[PDB]
Amino acid sequence: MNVGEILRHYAAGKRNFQHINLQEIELTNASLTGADLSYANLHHANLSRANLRSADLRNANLSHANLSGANLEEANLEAANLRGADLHEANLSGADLQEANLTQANLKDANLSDANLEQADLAGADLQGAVLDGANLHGADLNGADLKQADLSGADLGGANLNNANLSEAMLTRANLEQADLSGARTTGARLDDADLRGATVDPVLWRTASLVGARVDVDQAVAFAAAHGLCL
Amino acid sequence: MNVGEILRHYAAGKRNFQHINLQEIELTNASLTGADLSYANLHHANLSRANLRSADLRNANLSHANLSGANLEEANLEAANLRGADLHEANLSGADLQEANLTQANLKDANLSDANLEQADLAGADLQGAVLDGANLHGADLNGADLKQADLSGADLGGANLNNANLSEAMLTRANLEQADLSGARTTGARLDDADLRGATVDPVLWRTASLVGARVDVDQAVAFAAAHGLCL
Repeated sequence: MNVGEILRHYAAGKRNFQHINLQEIELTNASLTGADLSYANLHHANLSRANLRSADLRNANLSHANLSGANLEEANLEAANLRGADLHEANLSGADLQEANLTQANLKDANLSDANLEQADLAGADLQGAVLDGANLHGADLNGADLKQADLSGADLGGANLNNANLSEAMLTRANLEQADLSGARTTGARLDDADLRGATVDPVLWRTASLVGARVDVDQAVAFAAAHGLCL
Repeated sequence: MNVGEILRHYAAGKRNFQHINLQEIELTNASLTGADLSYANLHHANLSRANLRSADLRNANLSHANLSGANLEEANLEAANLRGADLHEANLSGADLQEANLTQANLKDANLSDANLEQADLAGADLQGAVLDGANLHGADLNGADLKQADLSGADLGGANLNNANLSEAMLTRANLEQADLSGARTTGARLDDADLRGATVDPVLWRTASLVGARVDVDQAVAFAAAHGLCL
């Protein structure tokens, strides 16, 4: 297909686009709200600044597509392939991303407020400055992602893999870290106040770095907090 | 006896003054060293700046005596009664004070270096500025004592009673605090580095105030340290 016809079909009211092959199309600024694109081929497409609010995209191939600044509020992205896509400043508020492939996508300054990321693969993605406030990250793979100054206050990180992630200056207030793997993560300036750390695997350096006021912790973890401040046993 | 006869007997070489009643005497500056005054009644005596080095004072009644500036180096004070005495700026280094009564005495700027204070009652005394370096305070009673800026480094405080004591800015480095009771004590600016706290009864506010680098602690104490900084259990 080509750009003219897809702009023109939607304006006539066609919303069922699923399985269509739109590979590398130039769809910038296109207002696509409510379209059913699930299982489409959007590889390397330019959706930059597109309006995809409430779309059905699940299992689409968006790998390396330019979504920067697109409107994805409440869209259905479950099990999509976004690997390497450009989502910076995109609006994913409330979207469904569970089990999606986000590896190495650029999420800088995007908005994932209350989105569903359960079991997604975020490894190596750039989330710098993002707002995930209250999102569902249970069981996601955040190996080496950049979360500097990301807003996770209140999110569910239970069982996520944060090994080697960058949490510097990140807002974690009231988040759930239960059963997380924090080995290797930079916690410089991180705010863990009131978070739930119980069961997590953390490096001792976390204790000297993140503000823990009100954090919930294990006995074995509480011991290591003190030992991290010099107390001998 | 009177002042003339006790000074004159001493110059003749008589050292046996024990059980004699010298009450309220003016002995200022008098060199009495090595004298046996044990079981004397020295109540309200003026002994200020007298030279008593290696004297035998044990079981004397010195309560409310003016000992200011006296030289007690290696004197035997065992079980003496010093209640309310003025000892300020005295040198007690190496004396034997075990089981003596020092309650409500003024020890300001004294030197107790390496003295034996085991079981003594120091309650309510003003130890502001005193030097207890390496002393044996095991089992002593420091109830409500004022220890501001006193030097306790290396002392044995195991099982002593520090309840309601003022430890503000006091040096405790490497002291033995095993089983001691610090409840109610001001630990502001206190330096507890390398001390052994195991078994001690402490307030959570002790953990927030006193420098604890390297101190030895219980399993249960490490937790109570952590919780003192906000970690919830």
